[PDB]
Amino acid sequence: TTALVCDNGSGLVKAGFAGDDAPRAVFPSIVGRPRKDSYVGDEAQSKRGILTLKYPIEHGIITNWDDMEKIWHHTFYNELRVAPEEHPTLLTEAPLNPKANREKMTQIMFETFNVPAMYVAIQAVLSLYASGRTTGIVLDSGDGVTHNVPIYEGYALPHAIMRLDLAGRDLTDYLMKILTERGYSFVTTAEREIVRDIKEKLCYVALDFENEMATAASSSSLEKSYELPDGQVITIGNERFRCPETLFQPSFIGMESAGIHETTYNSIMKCDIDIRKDLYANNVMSGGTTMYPGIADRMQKEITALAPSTMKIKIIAPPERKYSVWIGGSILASLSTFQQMWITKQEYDEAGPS
Amino acid sequence: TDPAFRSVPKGTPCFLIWRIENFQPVPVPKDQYGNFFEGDAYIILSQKDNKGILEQNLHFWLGKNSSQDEQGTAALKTVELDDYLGGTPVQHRECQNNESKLFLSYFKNKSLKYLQGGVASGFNHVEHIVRRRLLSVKGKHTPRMEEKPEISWSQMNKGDVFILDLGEIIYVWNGELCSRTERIKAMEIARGMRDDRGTGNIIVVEDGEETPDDMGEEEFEVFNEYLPVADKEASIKSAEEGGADENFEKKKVAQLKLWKVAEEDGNLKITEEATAPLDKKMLDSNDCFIVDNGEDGIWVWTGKKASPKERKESMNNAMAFLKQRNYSSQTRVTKVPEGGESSEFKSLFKTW
Ligand SMILES: Nc1ncnc2c1ncn2[C@@H]1O[C@H](COP(=O)(O)OP(=O)(O)OP(=O)(O)O)[C@@H](O)[C@H]1O
Ligand SMILES: [Ca+2]
Ligand SMILES: [Ca+2]
Ligand SMILES: [Ca+2]
Ligand SMILES: [Ca+2]
Ligand SMILES: [Ca+2]
Repeated sequence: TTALVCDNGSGLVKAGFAGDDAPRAVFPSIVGRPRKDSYVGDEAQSKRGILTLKYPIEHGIITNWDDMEKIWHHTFYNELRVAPEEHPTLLTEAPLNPKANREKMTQIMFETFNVPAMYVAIQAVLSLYASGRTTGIVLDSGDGVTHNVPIYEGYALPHAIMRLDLAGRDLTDYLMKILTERGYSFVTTAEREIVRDIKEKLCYVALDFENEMATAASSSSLEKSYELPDGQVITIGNERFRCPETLFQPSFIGMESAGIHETTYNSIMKCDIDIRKDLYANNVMSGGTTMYPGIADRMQKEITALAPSTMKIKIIAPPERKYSVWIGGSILASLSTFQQMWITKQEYDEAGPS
Repeated sequence: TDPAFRSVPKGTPCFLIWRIENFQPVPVPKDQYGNFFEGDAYIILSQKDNKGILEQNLHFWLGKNSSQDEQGTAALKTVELDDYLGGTPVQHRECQNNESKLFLSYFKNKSLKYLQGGVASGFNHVEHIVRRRLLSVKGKHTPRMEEKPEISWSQMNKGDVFILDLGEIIYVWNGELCSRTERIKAMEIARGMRDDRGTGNIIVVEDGEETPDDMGEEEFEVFNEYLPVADKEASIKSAEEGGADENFEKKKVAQLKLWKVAEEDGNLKITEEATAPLDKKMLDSNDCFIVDNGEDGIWVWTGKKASPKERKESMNNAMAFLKQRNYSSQTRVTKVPEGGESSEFKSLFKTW
């Protein structure tokens, strides 16, 4: 039997089969109900006008259990097209997910889809394994949440975990705003998807923000073109690096939190002194919001200025890191000990969700 | 517990080396210690009894060409072996040409050698290949769809409607002598495909109106890249050369046949349940059913309450049909879970 790996993200669902090197289903974590009682994923976005669209997962924590049922139903029966009662299923959970939340995932998975067995793994931990590591600090940034998870010998240190409510959906909103100030028109949710595409294709992180800001202010050498679905071409200037700069300067979006370089530093400082050298040398980045060109060299620069000079700072940016969590779960569910660590339907029916 | 870790002495000194092979730590022969393949990942456990205490060092060595699944398995298994021995071992990550002195101390006499190659990755490469196919919609009463063995004009005619399926972009090509029922049924087949995949734009193309003006500059490029307009007249067949719409539909209704795979008293039986018009209520959730559309697709409907022997033998006999009838490579067997029936599967049922 081959197992299923479903990485329930805040904005995207990454699902597939254990043993594969990449997910076969990447669709938005969207449920659309009309103003065919439900629409999930891309079809819900292709029919925005008829429906109201809601996020079942908020900041990594799943909040609408009824609409999330439709996500998992669409995942099994529409995307993968598999009988869930035939496949063990590995799910992912956000760092510091409440226990009662993990219990309700198990309940739905067993007495709604009748899976034979299941297991829940932490998203940041799976990314570290995917990079071939058991010790390190993971920076996981997606659509709704950004975390700093220091992990030592295969287990996260929960006392030093940082949570930043600044992520990709906030960055997409910021790009809509500054492009509207420029003179363009992007306010609707349908235009949110246009700007999200602009963000993923033309944005990057400047190694020196004020110098890059001075470059774009004196010439047009940094300006790029973007073709709208209409065919109109628009010009993107300093907005290309002002949008990702919010990660390092949260005050751009109106947030007095520390930057992702400081939260990474503050997380390491909350761990024992005799493991920080390994934590500095193993900064593993994960998620789509970490896919900006130049974010690795900027993180390398900003952390080197905060850390002691005798410490070696190393940032690891795997090429396929927007799927690190899923790839990490694919290896775990392919190990012949996934059978030993999972909970079977009979054990759950007997003992319970505990 | 992994059966390759059970023989690890939990109190006495030892020195063991495992090699990751297809998601599994395979123990290395003792005399081969030090021979490391660059394409593989290893796990090295050293236990010495230094002055009455057991110092346990747990290293996983990563070759410079090791695959991602082997590096993750080595990391995952190192934690598993760490917790099995109480958690007291100390984990070290060792990369090729950058190993620690403690790791190299184990092999000073044994001679450390880096070897080329290694065992194949256990990953299955997902290529994300889009299924591009030329579909044919022909019929009078209710047009039936057929996948052509190629994408060209020599596979088409001027009397039917054809669907150029390209995944995200779908072309519906109307022949100038095509029926009115073929024009609407092709849209249902196409709109059902777009709703099954959740996205996609459908383009309606008329015969002779394939001009970048009344079609689209970028729309024409994709159409011409797969269906060149210049090779049309020599290759496209006449509406008369295409057979009778009635004879085509009669052929497709006859090839439909519904099999039933049920357990009964523990002895599995595969009877012929029905033919002709097929209805949704024929499919019972307590059993498995094989929908035989012949060379145009074998569909295994799997009910929720079906037995494991029903599910296994239903796929086996559906696969057996393909090899026995020596169908072409394009004839596929598709497991259809109850509640995950696609529009193409429902098209085989007249009432639903
Ligand atoms: N090339 C890119 N450049 C910048 N951002 C990108 C790129 N590709 C994807 N993203 C962003 O990554 C986000 C989704 O990534 P991911 O699937 O890791 O997040 P998620 O798991 O849905 O969210 P969370 O991590 O909060 O659960 C989207 O907001 C998208 O805008
Ligand atoms: Ca995530
Ligand atoms: Ca190998
Ligand atoms: Ca340990
Ligand atoms: Ca016809
Ligand atoms: Ca039965």
